[PDB]
Amino acid sequence: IETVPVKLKPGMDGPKVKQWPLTEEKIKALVEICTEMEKEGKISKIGPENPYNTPVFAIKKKDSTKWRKLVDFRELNKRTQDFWEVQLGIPHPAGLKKKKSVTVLDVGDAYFSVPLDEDFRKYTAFTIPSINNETPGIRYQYNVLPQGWKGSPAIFQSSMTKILEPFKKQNPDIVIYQYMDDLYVGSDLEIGQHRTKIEELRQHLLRWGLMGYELHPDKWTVQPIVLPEKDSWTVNDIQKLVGKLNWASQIYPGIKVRQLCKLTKALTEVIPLTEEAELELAENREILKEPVHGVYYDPSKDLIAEIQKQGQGQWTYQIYQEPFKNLKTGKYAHTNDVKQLTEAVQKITTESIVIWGKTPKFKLPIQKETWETWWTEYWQATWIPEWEFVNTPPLVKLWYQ
Amino acid sequence: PISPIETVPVKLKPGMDGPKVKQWPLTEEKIKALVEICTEMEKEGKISKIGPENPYNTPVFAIKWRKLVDFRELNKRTQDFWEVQLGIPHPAGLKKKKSVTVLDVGDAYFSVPLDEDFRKYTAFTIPSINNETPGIRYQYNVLPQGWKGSPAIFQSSMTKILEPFKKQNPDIVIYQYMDDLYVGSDLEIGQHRTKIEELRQHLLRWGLTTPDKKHQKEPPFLWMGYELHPDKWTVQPIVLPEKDSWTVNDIQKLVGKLNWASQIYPGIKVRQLCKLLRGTKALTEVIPLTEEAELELAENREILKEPVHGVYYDPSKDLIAEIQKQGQGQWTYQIYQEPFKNLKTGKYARMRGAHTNDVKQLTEAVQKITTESIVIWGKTPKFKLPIQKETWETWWTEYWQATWIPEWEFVNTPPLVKLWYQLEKEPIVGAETFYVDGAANRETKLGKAGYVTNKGRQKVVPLTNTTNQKTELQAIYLALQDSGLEVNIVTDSQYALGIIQAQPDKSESELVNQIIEQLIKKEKVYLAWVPAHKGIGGNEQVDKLVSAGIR
Ligand SMILES: O=C1c2ccccc2C(=O)N1CCOC(=S)Nc1ccc(Cl)cc1
Repeated sequence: IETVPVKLKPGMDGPKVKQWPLTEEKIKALVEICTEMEKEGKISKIGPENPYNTPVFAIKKKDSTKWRKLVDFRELNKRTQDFWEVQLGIPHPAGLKKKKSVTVLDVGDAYFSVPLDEDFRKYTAFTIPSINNETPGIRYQYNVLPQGWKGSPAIFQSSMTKILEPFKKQNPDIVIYQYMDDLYVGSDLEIGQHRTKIEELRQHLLRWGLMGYELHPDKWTVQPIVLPEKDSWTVNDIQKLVGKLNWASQIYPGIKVRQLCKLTKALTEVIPLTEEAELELAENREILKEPVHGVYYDPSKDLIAEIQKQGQGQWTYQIYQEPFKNLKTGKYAHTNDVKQLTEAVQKITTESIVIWGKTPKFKLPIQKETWETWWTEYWQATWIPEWEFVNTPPLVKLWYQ
Repeated sequence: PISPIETVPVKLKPGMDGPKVKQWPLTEEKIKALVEICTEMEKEGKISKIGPENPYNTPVFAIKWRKLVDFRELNKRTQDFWEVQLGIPHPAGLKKKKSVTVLDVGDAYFSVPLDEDFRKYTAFTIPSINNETPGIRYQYNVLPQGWKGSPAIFQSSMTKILEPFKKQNPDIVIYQYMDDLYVGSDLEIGQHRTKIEELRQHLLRWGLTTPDKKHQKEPPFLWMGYELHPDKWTVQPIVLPEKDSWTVNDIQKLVGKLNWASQIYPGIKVRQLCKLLRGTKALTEVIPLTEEAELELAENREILKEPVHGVYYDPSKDLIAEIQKQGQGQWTYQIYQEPFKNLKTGKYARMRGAHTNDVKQLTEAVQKITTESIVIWGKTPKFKLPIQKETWETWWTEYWQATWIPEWEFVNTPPLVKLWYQLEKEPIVGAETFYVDGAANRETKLGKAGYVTNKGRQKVVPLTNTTNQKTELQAIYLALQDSGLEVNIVTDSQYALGIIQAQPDKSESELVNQIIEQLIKKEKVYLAWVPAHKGIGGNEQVDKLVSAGIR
């Protein structure tokens, strides 16, 4: 009943983003989903007096047969921040990431309960397109907290807390974190025990409206830049070897590339290892597997993530706020480059969320057009991260093998 | 008439009030013309007389006699509506129909009500002989002619009106475009005329009049440059004039027309006609057509010699998209469902890369078509491409960029696509090793490019006007010239490495083109990178003598 007076940022204006062209089947899917939704009064038709728009996509449940409507509130979110972040921000517990097992529950189906501030519904306008633009296209707006909008959880906390309260008291060691449509609940319990506690939780939620994701963040480890062990180096081998050693130099204070250096010359020519040699990498090896010195998460400076294509279903990635001072770096491995990259992103984003409570902005090594064409075809998550397209500097790809 | 449809709530922008621009006296007859027109509309309900209350007024005037009301201020002050300009169906996406007929709505805008609470803002004044006499006050009761919101509220009004009929007649297709309605169906001449009368009547029930069978209108149709038959479509008829002298403007329009034709005409090219343009010049300047251009216009005229038509989309069949390499950087494609009954043609020469090769260009073209196929047909096409599925995997897999082509398959139509050279993955044995290096004085803009070898050799050719970068491609180039069929090269320039490591087969760069040409002559080339300003026996060495003086 009580509606929370949502108020856009001072000056800023509603979103006006074009609807991306959708395939026939997703349209059919959406027209069905939406006819149902308005039937149940969650959304309403809207006239041309509403100039706003947000893109909408169709995704398939959890690689199943059932379609799920997905709204792209990226833009609306950027213009509502102050509200969802500084206003009713949700605190991020550092404890989460240390737990043995974290389950991810989709609890977005609960927002449809709470009504949206009538005065704010207009900015949640969205369009269902049609093939070849033969029919004008169906325009709706939300009458209730929409799923992909950071405003919802912010507004739903009072309820969520109420809901989770009893369970939290009976399980004060269990950590629960909320981030856009999803609950992250983690414990140090043994698998079976944990899983029971999730079900026991599921029944609590059920009383307010309906083994999700098995996650083990404590077992997440750094992908140390690795130096070859070889056995008999050549000019080339050592050359490339100092190459990346130099790169690492720019990160990991203490890396020493000299000794190797002093060691005109043919490319194929093999060369003996120097007493001063082993000394080097040996120590360079020591560091590298250790965490960066001096680098720290700055809660006010958002995270940027890069991914390089190492070919062969292999993908390296780093996460950082200032180029080269990275908080984390890992790996990931019918499958296609775009299929895998879409998974790599979701994987990277989920971890990011667990750790810092926010998504990174991705530097995707692909063609915008190509990504925008296909990304939705393999996407499953309920959120969308900020991305951006770029070109993997040849040498980079190599220094992260 | 005036439709009984419910009105759309309108509003001015947050921090603004109605318009209040004063009326600038008109001439005797213009006054007379207005008074006539306004009385006529007034009887019809289109406008109304208002008391001196309405503090609002927007200028009005007449032109030879019709009435023009300038709405700039009301506009600027009104609001924003859902864009009406979104997307124009392409004819090639249309399903074939049996009977097609087009109805236009008379006085469309004036046929549709305007929000009551907003009518006061449209108030305008009919001036007396000069001024010095109040003046006839009028406000609008329906969508005024040049006011934003008319195009939008009308389209909305028309849709909601068309709704019920559509519901009661799902098999019938109706497309609204401005004052027009296009109506198709799979019925025979008699029985479709019945259904159209059932429509006109329905439409009149809502205040919209349409022309009767008598003065209707039959296919073909001329829409947005197309010619639309119920069974086939083509671009509007077009004649390439025969001329001795061609102005820039002449060739401008020509290039435009050609591009539009290539929507259905296969083989159209405009590269040689576009070159003729390159470079600042007045549109009246005559440009002599180069020899290629003269011929280009020839064939172009040839493929346009005979009318050509595209077929319509059959939903129950796959789309076959076919692509051909025509010239350099030029790509053409066709899309059909039955071997060679095209739905639409197309070309593609867009390549934003400074440096690029065929396999990327081909993939880019495929991407364009893919997306073009999505909006038009809502499904993705099967591709036939002039590239071996092997010569694609090789690339796909080694390249650092993420790709993905829809279901495709080889089609052998020369010229085929391939990598024109491969860089070695490992060093070469008994191959001269060239440590190349570049230099350049920022001031003076002069520099020197050279190399040193494990075989003792050394060079240092000096260059004139070049950037620090060019003294790097120039050197790696050098190394290529004086080297054997089989050589490895070491640079400190991730720039050159980057450009060269992605196997460019063409470039908008004089130098890069030569390097490519050279790369193709060799048999094994291995390129490597070292960090500059370390103690690398070679890089340092070539640095010493390349940076000696002028650096
Ligand atoms: O989308 C349109 C457009 C666009 C431009 C012109 C006419 C029509 C039209 O009738 N519609 C509705 C669908 O028409 C269809 S499916 N098939 C047609 C329509 C019209 C004609 Cl002349 C031939 C085939």
